[PDB]
Amino acid sequence: TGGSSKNLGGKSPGKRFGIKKMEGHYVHAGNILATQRHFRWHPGAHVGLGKNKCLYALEEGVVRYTKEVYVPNPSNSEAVDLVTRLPQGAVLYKTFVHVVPAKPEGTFKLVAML
RNA sequence: ACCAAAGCUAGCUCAACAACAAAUACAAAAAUACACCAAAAUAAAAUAAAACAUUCACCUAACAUUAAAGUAUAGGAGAUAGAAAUUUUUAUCCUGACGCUAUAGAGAUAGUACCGUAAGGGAAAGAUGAAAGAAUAAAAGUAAAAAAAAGCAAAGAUUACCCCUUCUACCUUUUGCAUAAUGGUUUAACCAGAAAAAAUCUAACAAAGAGAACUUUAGCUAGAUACCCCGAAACCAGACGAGCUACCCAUGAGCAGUUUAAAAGAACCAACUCAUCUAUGUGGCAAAAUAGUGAGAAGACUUGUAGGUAGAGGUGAAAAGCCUAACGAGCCUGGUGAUAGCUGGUUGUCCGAGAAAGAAUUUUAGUUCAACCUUAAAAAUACCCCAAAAACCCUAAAUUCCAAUGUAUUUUUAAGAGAUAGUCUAAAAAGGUACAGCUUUUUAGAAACGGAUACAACCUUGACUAGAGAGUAAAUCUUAAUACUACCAUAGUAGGCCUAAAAGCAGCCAUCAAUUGAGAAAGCGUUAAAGCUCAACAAAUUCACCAACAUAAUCCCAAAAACUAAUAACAAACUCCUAGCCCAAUACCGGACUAAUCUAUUGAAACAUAGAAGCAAUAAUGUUAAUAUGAGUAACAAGAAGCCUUUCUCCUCGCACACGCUUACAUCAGUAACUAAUAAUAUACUGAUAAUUAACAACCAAUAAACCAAAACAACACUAAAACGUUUAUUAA
RNA sequence: UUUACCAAAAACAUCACCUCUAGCAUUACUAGUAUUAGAGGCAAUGCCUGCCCAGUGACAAGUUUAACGGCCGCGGUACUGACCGUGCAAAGGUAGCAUAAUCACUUGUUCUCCAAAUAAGGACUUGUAUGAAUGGCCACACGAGGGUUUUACUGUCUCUUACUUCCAAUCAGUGAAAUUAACCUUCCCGUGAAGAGGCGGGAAUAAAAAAAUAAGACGAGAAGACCCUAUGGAGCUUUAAUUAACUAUUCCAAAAGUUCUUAACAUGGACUAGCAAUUUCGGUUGGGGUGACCUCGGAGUACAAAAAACCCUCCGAGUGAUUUUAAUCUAGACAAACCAGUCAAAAUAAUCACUUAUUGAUCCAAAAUUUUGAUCAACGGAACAAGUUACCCUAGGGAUAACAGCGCAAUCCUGUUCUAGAGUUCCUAUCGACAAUAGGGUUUACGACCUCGAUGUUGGAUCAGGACACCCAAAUGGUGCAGCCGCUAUUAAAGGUUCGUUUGUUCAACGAUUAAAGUCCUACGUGAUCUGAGUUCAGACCGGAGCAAUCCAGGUCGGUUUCUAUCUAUUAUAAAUUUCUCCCAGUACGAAAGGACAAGAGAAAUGGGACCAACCUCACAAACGCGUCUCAGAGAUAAUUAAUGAUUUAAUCUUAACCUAAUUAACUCAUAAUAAAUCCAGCCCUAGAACAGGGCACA
Ligand SMILES: [Mg+2]
Ligand SMILES: [Mg+2]
Ligand SMILES: [Mg+2]
Ligand SMILES: [Mg+2]
Ligand SMILES: [Mg+2]
Ligand SMILES: [Mg+2]
Ligand SMILES: [Mg+2]
Ligand SMILES: [Mg+2]
Ligand SMILES: [Mg+2]
Ligand SMILES: [Mg+2]
Ligand SMILES: [Mg+2]
Ligand SMILES: [Mg+2]
Ligand SMILES: [Mg+2]
Ligand SMILES: [Mg+2]
Ligand SMILES: [Mg+2]
Ligand SMILES: [Mg+2]
Ligand SMILES: [Mg+2]
Ligand SMILES: [Mg+2]
Ligand SMILES: [Mg+2]
Ligand SMILES: [Mg+2]
Ligand SMILES: [Mg+2]
Ligand SMILES: [Mg+2]
Ligand SMILES: [Mg+2]
Ligand SMILES: [Mg+2]
Ligand SMILES: [Mg+2]
Ligand SMILES: [Mg+2]
Ligand SMILES: [Mg+2]
Ligand SMILES: [Mg+2]
Ligand SMILES: [Mg+2]
Ligand SMILES: [Mg+2]
Ligand SMILES: [Mg+2]
Ligand SMILES: [Mg+2]
Ligand SMILES: [Mg+2]
Ligand SMILES: [Mg+2]
Ligand SMILES: [Mg+2]
Ligand SMILES: [Mg+2]
Ligand SMILES: [Mg+2]
Ligand SMILES: [Mg+2]
Ligand SMILES: [Mg+2]
Ligand SMILES: [Mg+2]
Ligand SMILES: [Mg+2]
Ligand SMILES: [Mg+2]
Ligand SMILES: [Mg+2]
Ligand SMILES: [Mg+2]
Ligand SMILES: [Mg+2]
Ligand SMILES: [Mg+2]
Ligand SMILES: [Mg+2]
Ligand SMILES: [Mg+2]
Ligand SMILES: [Mg+2]
Ligand SMILES: [Mg+2]
Ligand SMILES: [Mg+2]
Ligand SMILES: [Mg+2]
Ligand SMILES: [Mg+2]
Ligand SMILES: [Mg+2]
Ligand SMILES: [Mg+2]
Ligand SMILES: [Mg+2]
Ligand SMILES: [Mg+2]
Ligand SMILES: [Mg+2]
Ligand SMILES: [Mg+2]
Ligand SMILES: [Mg+2]
Ligand SMILES: [Mg+2]
Ligand SMILES: [Mg+2]
Ligand SMILES: [Mg+2]
Ligand SMILES: [Mg+2]
Ligand SMILES: [Mg+2]
Ligand SMILES: [Mg+2]
Ligand SMILES: [Mg+2]
Ligand SMILES: [Mg+2]
Ligand SMILES: [Mg+2]
Ligand SMILES: [Mg+2]
Ligand SMILES: [Mg+2]
Ligand SMILES: [Mg+2]
Ligand SMILES: [Mg+2]
Ligand SMILES: [Mg+2]
Ligand SMILES: [Mg+2]
Ligand SMILES: [Mg+2]
Ligand SMILES: [Mg+2]
Ligand SMILES: [Mg+2]
Ligand SMILES: [Mg+2]
Ligand SMILES: [Mg+2]
Ligand SMILES: [Mg+2]
Ligand SMILES: [Mg+2]
Ligand SMILES: [Mg+2]
Ligand SMILES: [Mg+2]
Ligand SMILES: [Mg+2]
Ligand SMILES: [Mg+2]
Ligand SMILES: [Mg+2]
Ligand SMILES: [Mg+2]
Ligand SMILES: [Mg+2]
Ligand SMILES: [Mg+2]
Ligand SMILES: [Mg+2]
Ligand SMILES: [Mg+2]
Ligand SMILES: [Mg+2]
Ligand SMILES: [Mg+2]
Ligand SMILES: [Mg+2]
Ligand SMILES: [Mg+2]
Ligand SMILES: [Mg+2]
Ligand SMILES: [Mg+2]
Ligand SMILES: [Mg+2]
Ligand SMILES: [Mg+2]
Ligand SMILES: [Mg+2]
Ligand SMILES: [Mg+2]
Ligand SMILES: [Mg+2]
Ligand SMILES: [Mg+2]
Ligand SMILES: [Mg+2]
Ligand SMILES: [Mg+2]
Ligand SMILES: [Mg+2]
Ligand SMILES: [Mg+2]
Ligand SMILES: [Mg+2]
Ligand SMILES: [Mg+2]
Ligand SMILES: [Mg+2]
Ligand SMILES: [Mg+2]
Ligand SMILES: [Mg+2]
Ligand SMILES: [Mg+2]
Ligand SMILES: [Mg+2]
Ligand SMILES: [Mg+2]
Ligand SMILES: [Mg+2]
Ligand SMILES: [Mg+2]
Ligand SMILES: [Mg+2]
Ligand SMILES: [Mg+2]
Ligand SMILES: [Mg+2]
Repeated sequence: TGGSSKNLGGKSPGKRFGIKKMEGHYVHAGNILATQRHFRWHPGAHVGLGKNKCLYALEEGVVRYTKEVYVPNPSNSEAVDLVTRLPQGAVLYKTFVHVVPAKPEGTFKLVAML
């Protein structure tokens, strides 16, 4: 009996998208925080956005997650319109990641007393 | 008590040093007549490359030894292969043995018996003593000594052998084996893990270490720790084979009768040749037969002796036939311990810890990485883990991540393997038939010697060794199902409407109104009527209603049971108790001891410290020897009587030669045991002695020349055109 | 003439007929010379041999089929199509013959042949897959070829029998073989790696010999010839991929001479062929083949961190479109077996197309100053290799098929529950759509769980064990049952359940009968009892498919069936069944036409048990059938009919009493067999394999 199943190429590995660090994790500058294919979490304070929508930590610190108000860039039109048609009482919210800096910025050392 | 058992020698390993005489290549072993001689062309493949085409060390040569160096180079630049320049080396003498004892060591008492036509293969065995010029009772198997209901053959035990009670042979192989999967009759003797790069361990000397060349940021140098056995079909080179069979070339030989003018690939039918059909036979009488029955039988006929063609070939009236009792390609010896991701085997004891499949792959019967894990080391946190936190429409069980806290685990570093062919149970889903002892993933569990009788996965429990102590755990199998009863029945009016009729009761409309009470009717009934009951009083009594489901093939499947009181009792490897040497296991990996040899010193009767190894067989359809079982079974043979070679009774491959065998033949003697498949006695066993006598048969000249004229009862012919010598001359001991 | 040893044939050869290739001398052919000699085809004779040079050949562009090989559509029209249109071809299958030793349908149609024929012969005949030297068609004569009829003959058979001889069993000699874990070696039903002498629950059971029979020990023999798998082999064939030697060819050099030639040898490099070499023939797969797929990404499966399978369900990619040319160097990271993949601060000075996928490692090649090279798509990639094997071989596997078992029950098979409907009226006498719920385990499948160091597989023969979902016989309910037949339903397994023609056949048709000529299971019972016609190896044709080798669950002809029994098992008690007659009574029953049971007498037949006076077989005094004899009481109940009679004062056979009654098969048992303990040497026997048993006083 002809057993042809017409479907092809279901097979891909998973991309291991997801959250790499968790709230209250210590982080060094450069660590990737989470990696996603669509924006699930947006970059907050001290979190840089990679061209593939990676989130990495800019400072040395503690990673925090947050629900905050979303005010799209006036250059990006779709989001501008989505913001436009809302009923007059409602604001948009999203989830952000943050780094909270640990090390102080610097120190004043006494080099020489002349 | 038989059968058996034991010796220590014959000789071997490895290494230093350095009886002529005759006869013979005629068909070897034969004194002697005319010739010829003599010759040479790369090694290939098996195998590595996980296939296979280029390529694959060693295999011929010498060159040795310490180095340069596994370096320069050469390679489907893969596998692997691999120099030189230049360097080093003191003499002989000084022989032996941590080499084997008769399944070893030579194959050897022998290249012999024997097996092959031939090249070639190739065994087995000996044991007393000074003297034979003296005559231990320990393997299996059996005997002494048949066997008495029952059941992996034992164990717990008992006064007692049984009788009771408790237990699925062992290996290998698998997901899982009592399996009705493989292996083995039993005994003995043989019969299977080898390497030192990196590492660890123990020592030397140390900024150096090594008895030369090298390596060095604690290193070097030395020791010690390591990696099997048996199997193809094949492929390549060189020999040997045509005494079988295939086909040829020589030289011979058969074919009677009967029929026909006939030797005409004609008839009939013997000898002779084939092999049709059936039955016997099947470890046979026979590695292809016998009995009957059949085909051909002067021809493409059968058959004897002697040549020839040889495997990359020959031969073939093609059957891929035949070429020496296996031919899709002979046999033998080499290559050759060919190569097997594939079976099958792999030998002492006792302890520690212990594994289930993520990737790639001519890969899915295999490897190599990760993860888990084992053995050492260094460290610091590891599991558990409350808020807090992880997405956008709907979205359960739950994950991820972390302090406290309960515990001791986890990570790194250095070495290593196996494993990577899983099963079921619960849960979430797919596919299929909302089927599988079905298949495919994800999360858990399990693989008791206790329960579910029996039992791999379910349930109770985790583990040692003794006790003729205790407490408990899971669990023994129960549960049910019934009835319907009075008495009575007139009215408009067969209401309209339809319709053959239509009268409650074919369908539409209406649902009215007498009686105290009876529907313009819920059933059947009739063509329509007619007729039966239900609803309505009257008389009474009232208690219910939610009903159930045939069978399989050897022979039903503990026996039984309503009851003396139960939060019983009885029940494990669990847990107490009394003592300890103090807690399971396949692959793989760590440790501690020791059996038997030999060598160093001890030891003296069995030895104890070391060093060494041919270092330990219950399993390979293992090898050899010997024993059983089947089994005293299958099967084998001699015509009668006498006075002992004389008569009888029956059936018919007989005497010579050729080839081939070699004393098997003849006489006398002996036969306990060897040969005869048994006896008697002897042509076939043993000893001694003899024997076949040449006129038959073998051996036995050349060169010239004449000669066209078949055998066939041979007159003469036929087509297919036929084997064979006389005579003359020249010389011939 | 052939497969010495499974096939003597239709296979091969062969007279004859045709194609090719050759013009010549010392070893073949050949001491030959084209009427000859070599390669072949096809098979006498007779009548024939159609059309086709486009492919591949082969020859010396052209030529060739008695070379390899081919020889059609589509529709329109007088049920058909002589005609018609248009298309493609190198030509369009003709003369014959025909259901065939010719794919299937298919047991074609019909006649003859028989009581009956899937056989045989004759016809028709599109054979859509005949067909003319890979020969087509008739015909003598011949086949140990295949098929069919008749005569005749008979032990083939109805349906067996007697007697001899070899074996045979007892005595005496001699004395093997495969095989064997150990066995102190039962039966049943369960269980279990799915078929138990060993497990569980029950049964049964002094001990050993000899003789028999073959159900079991997945019996004994051969490390399965089937199947699949090894990066195992080999033989065969070509368009597989790489290509020598050789034999021939053609050419250029060389060599000799000429001013362009080659006599025979003969070397270097080519070419073109023949013969010929070396090596392979990927993988997944609910066995393999055929089919399909092999890398890369989005969804689902996989619901909320990651991961996550299938020959799972669905969509995509092997690049475009631009402009703005999207740079160096280095912290920290994700991911990850490895290889590859990803983000990215500081320091110096690409976008849109769901956007995610648009891609290939080393080595080796070309390039310039630096870099580009693949349906390597089997996508972690061998620098370059296909077909076959039924002539096959080895290593393995029950890791995986075919047989059988087991699981499951889609399909199949028996019931019930529900009434629409049929049945004129009437659901359920006889049935019954759409549907519900239980069962059975034989079918075709599906799984791959035991077996590949063998569990030998279809149909018969013989002998049967069992189920009951009764085909007969036996009791009964209902009827759209007057009676006779019937049609349905309930209870009953002791006994039965035929002989033929055609097929290998179970099935099926058909002839003739029977009381009936059941449906099943038992390894589709039964091959250490038998038979192999069939499937299923080697030979061979004929369609077809391939260029071939070979091949098609397509036909046809032919073709080895081995075991001496160790163990378990087993090796004779009886106590009938069925017809058909004759009667009754031509009566009961119906308007008549047709027409019964029950009771009672007879005959047979079959099955048990025996026996020879006759007959028949008989050369023994016996054995034997074709001949003769003899065959049973009582008790029980199943389904169903009735009486008294309560719960419930009527009723009511009652899963209420008490007695009851009527009625099958089994199954019991009356009755029958056997049944005196020990002398046994001999010798007789109607008794016997041995041992046992009966006789041996007359007479
Ligand atoms: Mg996906
Ligand atoms: Mg995946
Ligand atoms: Mg190789
Ligand atoms: Mg190998
Ligand atoms: Mg190979
Ligand atoms: Mg070599
Ligand atoms: Mg020796
Ligand atoms: Mg000899
Ligand atoms: Mg003994
Ligand atoms: Mg016992
Ligand atoms: Mg078991
Ligand atoms: Mg074994
Ligand atoms: Mg298995
Ligand atoms: Mg079994
Ligand atoms: Mg077996
Ligand atoms: Mg096996
Ligand atoms: Mg055996
Ligand atoms: Mg070392
Ligand atoms: Mg050190
Ligand atoms: Mg080779
Ligand atoms: Mg090879
Ligand atoms: Mg010869
Ligand atoms: Mg000869
Ligand atoms: Mg004659
Ligand atoms: Mg003749
Ligand atoms: Mg005869
Ligand atoms: Mg004859
Ligand atoms: Mg004849
Ligand atoms: Mg011949
Ligand atoms: Mg042939
Ligand atoms: Mg053949
Ligand atoms: Mg031979
Ligand atoms: Mg080997
Ligand atoms: Mg590959
Ligand atoms: Mg493999
Ligand atoms: Mg923590
Ligand atoms: Mg498997
Ligand atoms: Mg594997
Ligand atoms: Mg079950
Ligand atoms: Mg698990
Ligand atoms: Mg138990
Ligand atoms: Mg304990
Ligand atoms: Mg009225
Ligand atoms: Mg009223
Ligand atoms: Mg206890
Ligand atoms: Mg342990
Ligand atoms: Mg040893
Ligand atoms: Mg031993
Ligand atoms: Mg054997
Ligand atoms: Mg052994
Ligand atoms: Mg014996
Ligand atoms: Mg016997
Ligand atoms: Mg005998
Ligand atoms: Mg005799
Ligand atoms: Mg002689
Ligand atoms: Mg003798
Ligand atoms: Mg012959
Ligand atoms: Mg033969
Ligand atoms: Mg024959
Ligand atoms: Mg012929
Ligand atoms: Mg000619
Ligand atoms: Mg002809
Ligand atoms: Mg023609
Ligand atoms: Mg025609
Ligand atoms: Mg046909
Ligand atoms: Mg044709
Ligand atoms: Mg032709
Ligand atoms: Mg033809
Ligand atoms: Mg003739
Ligand atoms: Mg003939
Ligand atoms: Mg004939
Ligand atoms: Mg005897
Ligand atoms: Mg017994
Ligand atoms: Mg079972
Ligand atoms: Mg059983
Ligand atoms: Mg006997
Ligand atoms: Mg038997
Ligand atoms: Mg057994
Ligand atoms: Mg059997
Ligand atoms: Mg095998
Ligand atoms: Mg193969
Ligand atoms: Mg191969
Ligand atoms: Mg080669
Ligand atoms: Mg393939
Ligand atoms: Mg495959
Ligand atoms: Mg398949
Ligand atoms: Mg399957
Ligand atoms: Mg395919
Ligand atoms: Mg920057
Ligand atoms: Mg390239
Ligand atoms: Mg591949
Ligand atoms: Mg791949
Ligand atoms: Mg990949
Ligand atoms: Mg054939
Ligand atoms: Mg084999
Ligand atoms: Mg299996
Ligand atoms: Mg079977
Ligand atoms: Mg099956
Ligand atoms: Mg079975
Ligand atoms: Mg069922
Ligand atoms: Mg099924
Ligand atoms: Mg499976
Ligand atoms: Mg098998
Ligand atoms: Mg066996
Ligand atoms: Mg029967
Ligand atoms: Mg019944
Ligand atoms: Mg019966
Ligand atoms: Mg059968
Ligand atoms: Mg059979
Ligand atoms: Mg049998
Ligand atoms: Mg053909
Ligand atoms: Mg025949
Ligand atoms: Mg046949
Ligand atoms: Mg037989
Ligand atoms: Mg016996
Ligand atoms: Mg027998
Ligand atoms: Mg009788
Ligand atoms: Mg009453
Ligand atoms: Mg009454
Ligand atoms: Mg009795
Ligand atoms: Mg007596």
